[PDB]
Amino acid sequence: AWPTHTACRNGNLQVLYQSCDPLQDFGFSVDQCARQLKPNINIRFGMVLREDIEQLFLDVALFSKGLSILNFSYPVCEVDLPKFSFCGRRKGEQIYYAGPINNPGFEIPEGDYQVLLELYNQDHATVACANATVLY
Amino acid sequence: GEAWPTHTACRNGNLQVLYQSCDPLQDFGFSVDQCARQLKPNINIRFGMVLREDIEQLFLDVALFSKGLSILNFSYPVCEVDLPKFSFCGRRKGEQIYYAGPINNPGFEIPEGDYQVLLELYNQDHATVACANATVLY
Amino acid sequence: KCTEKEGNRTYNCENLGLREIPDTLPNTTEVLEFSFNFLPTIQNTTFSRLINLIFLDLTRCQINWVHEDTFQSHHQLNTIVLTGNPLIFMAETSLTGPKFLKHLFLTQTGISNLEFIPVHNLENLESLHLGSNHISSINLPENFPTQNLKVLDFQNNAIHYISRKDTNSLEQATNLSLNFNGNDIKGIEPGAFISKIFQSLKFGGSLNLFIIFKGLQNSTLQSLWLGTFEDTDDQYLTSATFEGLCDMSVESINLQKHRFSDLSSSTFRCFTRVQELDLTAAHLNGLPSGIEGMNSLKKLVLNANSFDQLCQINAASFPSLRDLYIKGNMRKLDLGTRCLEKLENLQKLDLSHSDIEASDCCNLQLKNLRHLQYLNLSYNEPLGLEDQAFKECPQLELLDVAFTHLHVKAPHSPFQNLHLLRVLNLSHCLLDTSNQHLLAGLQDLRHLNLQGNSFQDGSISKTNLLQMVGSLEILILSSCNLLSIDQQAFHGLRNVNHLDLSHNSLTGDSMDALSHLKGLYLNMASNNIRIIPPHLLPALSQQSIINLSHNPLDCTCSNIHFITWYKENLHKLEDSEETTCANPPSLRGVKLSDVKLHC
Amino acid sequence: PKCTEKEGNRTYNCENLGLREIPDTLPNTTEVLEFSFNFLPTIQNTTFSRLINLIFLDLTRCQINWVHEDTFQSHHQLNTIVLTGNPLIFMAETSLTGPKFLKHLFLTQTGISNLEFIPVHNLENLESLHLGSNHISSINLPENFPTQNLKVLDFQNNAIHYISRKDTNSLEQATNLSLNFNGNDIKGIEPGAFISKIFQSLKFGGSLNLFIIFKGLQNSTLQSLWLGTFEDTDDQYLTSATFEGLCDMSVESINLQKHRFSDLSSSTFRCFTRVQELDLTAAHLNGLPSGIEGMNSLKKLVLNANSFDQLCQINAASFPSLRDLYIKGNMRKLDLGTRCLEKLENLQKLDLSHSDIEASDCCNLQLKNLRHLQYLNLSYNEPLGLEDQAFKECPQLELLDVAFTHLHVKAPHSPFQNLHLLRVLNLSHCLLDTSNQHLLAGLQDLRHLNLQGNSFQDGSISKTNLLQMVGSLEILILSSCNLLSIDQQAFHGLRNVNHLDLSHNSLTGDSMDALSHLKGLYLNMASNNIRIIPPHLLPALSQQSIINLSHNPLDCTCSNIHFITWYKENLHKLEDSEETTCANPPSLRGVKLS
Ligand SMILES: *[C@@H]1O[C@H](CO)[C@@H](O[C@@H]2O[C@H](CO)[C@@H](O[C@@H]3O[C@H](CO[C@H]4O[C@H](CO[C@H]5O[C@H](CO)[C@@H](O)[C@H](O)[C@@H]5O[C@H]5O[C@H](CO)[C@@H](O)[C@H](O)[C@@H]5O)[C@@H](O)[C@H](O[C@H]5O[C@H](CO)[C@@H](O)[C@H](O)[C@@H]5O)[C@@H]4O)[C@@H](O)[C@H](O[C@H]4O[C@H](CO)[C@@H](O)[C@H](O)[C@@H]4O)[C@@H]3O)[C@H](O)[C@H]2NC(C)=O)[C@H](O)[C@H]1NC(C)=O
Ligand SMILES: *[C@@H]1O[C@H](CO)[C@@H](O[C@@H]2O[C@H](CO)[C@@H](O[C@@H]3O[C@H](CO[C@H]4O[C@H](CO[C@H]5O[C@H](CO)[C@@H](O)[C@H](O)[C@@H]5O[C@H]5O[C@H](CO)[C@@H](O)[C@H](O)[C@@H]5O)[C@@H](O)[C@H](O[C@H]5O[C@H](CO)[C@@H](O)[C@H](O)[C@@H]5O)[C@@H]4O)[C@@H](O)[C@H](O[C@H]4O[C@H](CO)[C@@H](O)[C@H](O)[C@@H]4O)[C@@H]3O)[C@H](O)[C@H]2NC(C)=O)[C@H](O)[C@H]1NC(C)=O
Ligand SMILES: *[C@@H]1O[C@H](CO)[C@@H](O[C@@H]2O[C@H](CO)[C@@H](O[C@@H]3O[C@H](CO)[C@@H](O)[C@H](O)[C@@H]3O)[C@H](O)[C@H]2NC(C)=O)[C@H](O)[C@H]1NC(C)=O
Ligand SMILES: *[C@@H]1O[C@H](CO)[C@@H](O[C@@H]2O[C@H](CO)[C@@H](O[C@@H]3O[C@H](CO)[C@@H](O)[C@H](O)[C@@H]3O)[C@H](O)[C@H]2NC(C)=O)[C@H](O)[C@H]1NC(C)=O
Repeated sequence: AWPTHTACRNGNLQVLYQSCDPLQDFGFSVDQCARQLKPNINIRFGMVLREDIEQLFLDVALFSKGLSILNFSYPVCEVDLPKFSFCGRRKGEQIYYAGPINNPGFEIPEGDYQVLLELYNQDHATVACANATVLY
Repeated sequence: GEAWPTHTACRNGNLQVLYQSCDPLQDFGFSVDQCARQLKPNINIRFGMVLREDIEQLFLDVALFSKGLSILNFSYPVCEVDLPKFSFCGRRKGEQIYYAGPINNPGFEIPEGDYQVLLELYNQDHATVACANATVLY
Repeated sequence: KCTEKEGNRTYNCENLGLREIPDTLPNTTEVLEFSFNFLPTIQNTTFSRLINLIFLDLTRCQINWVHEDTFQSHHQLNTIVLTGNPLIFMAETSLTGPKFLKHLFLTQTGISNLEFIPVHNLENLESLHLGSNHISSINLPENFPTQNLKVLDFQNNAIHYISRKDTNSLEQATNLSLNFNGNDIKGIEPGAFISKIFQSLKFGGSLNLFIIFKGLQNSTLQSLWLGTFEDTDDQYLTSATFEGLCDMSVESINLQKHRFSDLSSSTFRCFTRVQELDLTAAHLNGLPSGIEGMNSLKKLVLNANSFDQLCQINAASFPSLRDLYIKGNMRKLDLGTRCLEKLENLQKLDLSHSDIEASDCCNLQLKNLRHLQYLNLSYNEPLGLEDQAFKECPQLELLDVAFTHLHVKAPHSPFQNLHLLRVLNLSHCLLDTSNQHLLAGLQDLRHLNLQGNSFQDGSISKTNLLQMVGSLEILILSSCNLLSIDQQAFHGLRNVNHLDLSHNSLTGDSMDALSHLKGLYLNMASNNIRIIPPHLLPALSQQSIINLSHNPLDCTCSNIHFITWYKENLHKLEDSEETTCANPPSLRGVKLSDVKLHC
Repeated sequence: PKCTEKEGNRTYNCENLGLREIPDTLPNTTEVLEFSFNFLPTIQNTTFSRLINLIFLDLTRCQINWVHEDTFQSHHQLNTIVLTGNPLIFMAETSLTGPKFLKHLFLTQTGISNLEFIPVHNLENLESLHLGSNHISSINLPENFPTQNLKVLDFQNNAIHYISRKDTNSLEQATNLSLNFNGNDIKGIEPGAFISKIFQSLKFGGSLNLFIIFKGLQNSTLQSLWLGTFEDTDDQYLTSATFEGLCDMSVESINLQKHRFSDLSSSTFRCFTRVQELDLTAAHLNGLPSGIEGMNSLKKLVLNANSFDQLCQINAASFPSLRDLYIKGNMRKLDLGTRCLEKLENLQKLDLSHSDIEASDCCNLQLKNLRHLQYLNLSYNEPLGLEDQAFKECPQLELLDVAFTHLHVKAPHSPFQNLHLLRVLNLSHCLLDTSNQHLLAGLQDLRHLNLQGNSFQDGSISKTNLLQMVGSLEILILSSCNLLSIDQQAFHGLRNVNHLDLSHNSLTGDSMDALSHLKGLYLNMASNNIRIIPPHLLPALSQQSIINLSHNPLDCTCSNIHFITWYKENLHKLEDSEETTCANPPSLRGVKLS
C-alpha cells in the first residue's frame, strides 16, 4: 500500500494521510496546523490528473472509533462555475497548487479521528482519495 | 541490442541526407530546413536531445569520406569559456534542449555522388555529447 | 487485458503499462484509449497492425520521440492526443498520413517554440490544444496552416503581450475562438482583434481588465470570458474599468467572481449592446435601480450571490429579458410580491438552491409572467402552494421542485391551470399522496417524477392520484418505500413506456399491476423480489427492457419458470451482471445467467 | 552492473547504470556519489541510509517524482544536492532537512513554475540556488525565504519578462549576490530595482533591448554586466543612443559579445568613462574609432574574433592606461604594422594568437615601446621571422608562448638573448632547428622550457647541445621529439631539474644513464621503447619521487628480474601503474607488471 505521509505537525497536533487511489500517490500539506482552523486556509498539492476535471466534486466522511459522524459533498469545479484556476484541466496534466481553499472556520473537537476525502468527476471517476488521520 | 534507427535529416529531390546516432547511450533528433546542392551560408537547423555532459565547453569534429577514402578533417569550437557562440552554451548535464536556428556555415556547392560524414560533439574532457554517422546522397 | 468498450470498434487499454500494441486488438479498431502505457519511441511499425484508427489517445505514455512516417498508413485518423509526454523531437513527416486530421492535443508536452510542431499535415486541423506548455508568444510560424482552425487553446502558458503582428498570423481563420485563461496579460496592442475572424476570447484570471478592453478596441466578438478565480490575486472593478467597452461589440460577457468597488447604474454605461451578462458569485447584495444600459439584455445570470429580497435586483432595468438565473443564493431569499412583474417576456427562471421559503405561492410572487416556460424552484426550504398556484403562468412547460418540501391543503389542486405542461419533477418533496386532486389539471402531462415520496400503508391503490395524469409516458416511483401496487393501480395509464419502480420493497405479485402494458422500459432493481410466479411471467415478456438487478432472487426449483425465461431473454435484460441469487446458500452470489438447475 | 572507484574508498561513479537502489557494494566511507541516469521514482529516509557520510550527491536525471519527508535526516555533512532534470511532483516540508550546512542546491529543469514549491525549512545556509530551465516568470521570492548567505542565484532560460522594485526587494538580505538572467526575454525593468548595493554581478544574455535594460539599472553599482548576444538570437543594432543610460550607473566590467554596432563613432563610448574592462568579442569590428576620450581608465580590452586588417586600426591612442589587450582569433590576415602599440606604455599582457599573423622581420618594430610587457602569446600563427635579439624592445618579458608557430631563425642568431627575466618559454611544434647551440643564448635563468615536437640530428641528444645555455631549468619537456637516444653527459650542467618529460619517443633503458646525477624528480618516460632496464642504472629510478613507465614494451623475462622486484617494492611512487604492462613473453603480454 502507499506510504503514510505527514500533512503537518505543530505540537502534539499532527495530521497524517495516505492515498487510497490504488493507481497513484499524491503530495499534500497544510501550512498552519492549529486546533483553531482559520477560515480560508492555505494548502499545497501535487498530483498527476488521470481524469478531466471540468467538473470536480469533493466528498468528506468523518469517523470516530470506527463509527461515523458527519458526511457532506461540495463541488470544487462545475461547468457553470469553476471556483479554482485549475478547473477544466485535462486528464494527463500535472498540477501543483499552492493557495487558499474557501473553508469556513471550524474547530475540531479533541480526539483521534479518521477522515475519508474523495475527489471525483461527473462520471464518478476517481481523481484523488485520502484516508486521513487527525491526532490530538 | 539493435543499433539506433537511421533518420532522414531531409529529402528535396534526388538529394537526401540520412543520419544515425553513434552514441550508444541515446538517439537524437536532427533536421535541416532547406536541402540543396548549393548550401547557402548561415543555414538553419533543428535539434532535439538530452545532455549527458556539461557544455560550457563544446567542440565539433567533422570527418568526411567518399568512395571510402578520406577527403577532409576539421575541428571547430561551438562553445568556449571565453566565447559562447550560441544561447545554449553553458547548459548543464541533464538538461533537455530544443534548438531551431542558424549555425554559422558558409557556402558549399555539393558535388554529384555520395558521401559518408562523421560528426562528433564533445566537451573539454573528451566526453561524448553527440555522435552522428551521416550519409549524403546525390 | 484491454476492455472491449464497443463491438470490435472501441477498446480501452489504460494504465496497463503496455510497451506495444497487443495482437489481441483487431484490424477493426477505430477508437483506442491508450493512456498510461510505455512508448518511449513511436514509429511506422508501432500502430501498423491497427490501420483503421479514428481516435488515438496516447496521453502520458512517456513518449520522447515521434519518428518519421509514424502515421503514413492511418488515412482515417481524426484525433491524436499527446498530452503529458516529454517530447524531445517530432520528425517533419511524423503526423503526415491521415487525410483529415482535425484535432491535435499537445498539452503539457514541454513546448516552448512553436517551430517544434510539424506543419506538414495540419491544413485540416479544426482544433489545436497547446495549454500548459512553456509558450510566450501566440505568433505562429510562417506557412503554418490556419484556414480551418476553429479552436486554439493557449491556457496556462507565459503569454504576457499580444501584438498586431502576433494576431495577423491567424488571418486565414474564420470564426476562431481563443483561450488565454491563466496567462498574465500585461498588454495588448490596440486593434489586434479588429479582424472580424474572431468569434470568442477567454482571458480568465486576468489582473487588469482596463488593459484588455483597451486592446480589444473596434472589435466584434460573440463572447468574452473575463471571469476570475478564488486563488487569483485581489482586484476591484470600477465604472472606469469598462470605459473601453463602448468602443467594441460583444454579445456575451462573463465577469464571474469579481468584486465591484462602487456599483452605480453608471457602471453599466457601455453594456448597451450586450445580450448576455453573467455576474455569478460577484458578491452582489442587489443591483442598482434604473440602469438604462441593459436595455437589450436577453440573458442575465446572478447565481451564487447574496440577495435578501428578490426586488433588490431592480428588474425594471431589463424589460426585454428572456432568461433569468438566481441559483445558489447564499442566504434566505425572500421572493416578495410583484417583483418580476416588469419582466413581461420571461421564458426561463431558475431559482434553485437559493434558500427560498414561501407562504402563499405563487401567483403574486410570479405576477405577470405570462410567457414563462421553465421554472426551477428545486432544493429550497418549504413552499406552500395554494389552489391554482401558477394561474399566472399558463404557458409553463417544465416545472422542477425536487427536494423542496411542498405543503398543500387537501383537496387543493395546485397545478390546475398548467395545461401545456409536459414535465413535472416532485422528487423528495414529501407530497401528501392522499389528495386525489393533487395532480388535477395535468391530463396532458407527459413526464412525472414522484421519486422518494410515499403512499398510505406503503401501497398504491385501485384509486389514486395517477388517475388525473392519464396521458403519461414516463413515470418514476423509485424510493417511495412501496410494499405493494394494486392490480388496477395503473389501468387508466394509456401511453406509459418508461416505468421506474426501483429501490422500493416490491415483490413478484406486484408485477400483476403491469399485465395490461406492453413494450416499456421496466426498472425493478433493488426491490424484494424473490420468486416470480409463472402466471404473471408474460407481464415481463411483454416489455422491451427489464432491470431486475439487486433483488434477492430465488434459485430453487420453485423459480424454475423464471430462470428459463431469463436465460431465453438475456438480451432484453438490463444490468444483467448484477442480477444474482440469494437462495440457496450454495448459489448465493451466482449470476442468474450461470444458474444450472434441474427439475 | 558495476560502479567505478574514482578515489580510494571515498568517490564513486554509478552513472547510466539504471540502478533502482544504492548498491551494498558501496561502502560506509563514501563521500562523493555521482548517481546520474539511474531510476529512483521515489526517494525516502531509507534510500541513502547505508551511505551516512555523503558530501556530494548527484541525482541528475534519475526520474525522481517524489522526495519524501526526512530523506536526508541522517546526512549531516551533505554539502551539495543535484536534482537537475527530474520530473518532481512534490517535495515534503522536511525533505531537505538533516544536513548541517547545505550550501548548493540544483533544481534546474525540474518543472518548477511556482517558487512556493521549494521547501524553505533548511535553506538558510544556501550559497547557490540553481533554478534554470524551469517554468518561472517572476524572480520574486516567497516571504520568509532565506537569502542572507545567497551568493549565486541562477534564473536562466525561464519566462521572466518584467522585473519590479517589489521583486528585487525580496533579495535585500543578500550580500555580493550575482544573478543570471541569460535567455529570458526581459521587456522591462522598473527603474531603480538594482539601487541596492548588494548586487555584485548581473547577466542579461541574448536580451533584445539594451536601452530598456540600462534604463532599468539606473543609479546602480555593479562589478560586472554581461550583455552579450548569440548567433541564434534575433537581429538588433546597437547605437550611441543605446548606451545613454550607462552614464547614470557604474559598472567595472561590460561584455558586448557578438553585437553589431550601427554607426560606430567615438561618441558611442561617451558613457564608458568609469569602465575598467571591455569585451567586444566577435563584434564584427574592422577597427576602432580614433580619439575616444571615454575609455580613459580602461585596464582590460578584449577584441577577440573580429576582422582587423592592420593592428593600428584599433587606434590604441584611446586607451593609455591599458594593461591587458587580447586580439585572439582574428578572421583575416592581421598586419602588425610598426610602432602601433607604441602609446600603450603600461601593457602587461598581449594575446595575438590564432590571428593568422605573418610577421617576417620580428619583433622590435612591431612591438616598439612595450617596455613593461610580461606575457606575450603568438601561438598558432603563420611563420615568424625572428631577428637576432628579436625582443630587445620587450625586455621585462616573463612568459613567452609561440607554440605551433613555425619559427624561422638563421643560425647562430639568438632571438631570446635580451629576455633575462623570461621564466617560461613554450616552443612546442615550432619546427626549430635544434642544431643551433646559440638559439637559447641569454636564457641562463629560465625555469620552464617546452621543446615538444621538435627534431634533433640523428634523433639523439649529444654531450654538447643547446640545453647547456639554459642551465637553470626546473621543468623540461622533450616529449614527442622522435628521440632514439640521449647521451650520458647530456644533462650535466642542468643541476636543478625537478620535472622531466621524455615521453612519446623511442628511448630505451640505457637512456636512463643520463638521469643518474639527479634526485627526486617527476620523471615521465611513458610511451617509449623501454624493454629491459639494466640493473646498474636501476638506482637512477629509485632516486626520484614519481615515475611514469606506462605504455612501454616492458620485458617480463628473468633478464628483467631486478626491475620487476624494484617496481613491486616501489609501486606507490609509480604513476599510471594500471597502464604499465608486459610485451614479452607472449604468455604475459598485457599483464600489468604487478
Ligand atoms: C433545476 O435545478 C437543480 C438544482 O441546481 C438542478 O439540479 C441538478 O440536477 C442534475 C440532474 O439530476 C444533477 O446532475 C448530476 O450530478 C452529479 C454530481 O452531483 C454532485 O452534486 C450534487 C449536488 O450538490 C449540491 O447540492 C447538494 C445537495 O444539497 C449539496 O449538498 C452540495 O453541497 C451542493 O451544494 C451546492 O452549494 C450551492 C448551494 O447554494 C449550489 O448552488 C452549488 O452549485 C452547490 O451545488 C451532490 O448531491 C452529489 O453528491 C451526492 O451524490 C454523490 C454521487 O455519488 C454522492 O457521492 C454523495 O454522497 C451525495 O449523495 C454530487 O457531489 C453527476 O455525477 C451526474 O452525472 C451523471 O449524468 C451526467 C449527465 O447528466 C453524465 O455525464 C454522467 O454519465 C453521469 O451518469 C449528474 O450530472 C446535479 O447534481 C444537480 N445540480 C445541483 C447544483 O444540485 C436541476 O438539474 C435543474 N433542472 C433542470 C430541468 O434543468
Ligand atoms: C596562448 O594562446 C593559445 C592559443 O589560443 C592558447 O592555446 C590553448 O592552449 C590550451 C592549453 O594547451 C588548450 O587547452 C586544452 O584544450 C582542449 C580542447 O582543445 C580543443 O580545441 C583545440 C584548438 O582549437 C582551435 O585551434 C585548432 C588548431 O588550429 C583549430 O583547428 C580549431 O578549429 C580551433 O579553431 C579556432 O578558431 C579560431 C581561429 O581564429 C580561434 O580563435 C577559436 O577559439 C578556435 O579555437 C583543438 O585543436 C582540439 O582538437 C584537437 O584535439 C582534440 C582532442 O581529442 C582532437 O579530438 C582533435 O582531433 C584535435 O587533434 C580541441 O577541439 C581541452 O580538451 C583540454 O582540457 C584538458 O585540460 C583542462 C584544463 O587545462 C582540463 O580541464 C581537462 O582535464 C583536460 O585534461 C585543454 O583545456 C587549448 O586547446 C588552446 N586554445 C586554443 C584556442 O587553441 C594558450 O593556452 C595560451 N597560452 C597561455 C600561457 O595562456
Ligand atoms: C427533475 O427531473 C427532470 C426531468 O428529467 C430533470 O430534468 C433534466 O435536467 C437535466 C440536467 O439538469 C437535463 O439534462 C441536460 O440536457 C441538456 C440538453 O440535451 C444537456 O446540455 C446537459 O448536458 C444535460 O445533460 C435534462 O434535459 C432534463 N430532463 C428533461 C426531461 O428535461 C431534473 O434534473 C430533475 N431535477 C433534479 C433536481 O434532479
Ligand atoms: C605552452 O606552454 C605553456 C606552459 O605550460 C602553457 O601555459 C599554460 O596555459 C594554460 C591554459 O592556457 C594555463 O592553464 C590555466 O591556469 C589558470 C590558473 O590556474 C586557470 O584559471 C585556467 O583554467 C587554466 O587551467 C596554465 O597556467 C599555463 N601554464 C603555465 C605554466 O603558465 C600554454 O598553454 C602552452 N601553449 C599552448 C598553445 O598549448
